[PDB]
Amino acid sequence: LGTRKLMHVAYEEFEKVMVACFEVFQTWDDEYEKLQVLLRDIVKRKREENLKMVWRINPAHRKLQA
Amino acid sequence: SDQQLDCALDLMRRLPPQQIEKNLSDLIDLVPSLCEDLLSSVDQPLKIARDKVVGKDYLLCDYNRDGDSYRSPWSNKYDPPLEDGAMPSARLRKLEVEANNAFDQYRDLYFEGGVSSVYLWDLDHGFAGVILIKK
Repeated sequence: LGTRKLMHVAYEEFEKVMVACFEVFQTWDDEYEKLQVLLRDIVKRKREENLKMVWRINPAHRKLQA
Repeated sequence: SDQQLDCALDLMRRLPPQQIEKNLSDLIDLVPSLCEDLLSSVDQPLKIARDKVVGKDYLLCDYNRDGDSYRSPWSNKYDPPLEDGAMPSARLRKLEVEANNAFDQYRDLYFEGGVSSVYLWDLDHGFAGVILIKK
C-alpha cells in the first residue's frame, strides 16, 4: 500500500487493486479452511484428548480488511 | 416386554452359578431382540485372550471391547484386526501400562498366579478404568 500511491488513482485501477486484495483474502480463507479440515483429521487420526483448542483466530490481515 | 425383562433378570438371579454362560446364551436364545440389553447387568465369568506379540494374557469385557475387537493392554492392539478402534490417550496409555504393572504385582501378592488386566478410558474431569482379575 505504500508503493501503490492508492490515494490518487482512479476507481478503475483502484477497483482492480481492490478485487486483487479480496482475491488474496479469499485464497487465505478457503485454503485456511482446507488446512483447518487437514488439522481436524490429523487430531482424529492421532486420538489424544479433548483439549479446549482455540480456533478463534484473529490474524494480522482482518485488521485492514474491515 | 419390560416385565419380561424384570422376570428375566430375576431368573438369572436365581440361576445356578455353574452354567452362567450357557444359560445366559439360552435366555438370549429366547428373546434375541433383548440380547445386548442383558449383557450389561448379568454377571458371567471372563474370557481369556492371548496377546500374540507379547506372550501375555488379557481378559475380555465390554470396556476392552473396542468395536468387536479387544485392546490388549500388553500391546495396545486390537484382536480381531481392527485398525479403526478407539485408542486410549497416550497419557492414559502410559498410565494404563503402569496400572497393569501394579495390578500384576497385586495379583501376584494375593492370588499367587492368575490373570489380570486393567483398561482405561476418559472422563471430562478425570478418567475411569476397569480391573479384571481371574484366578
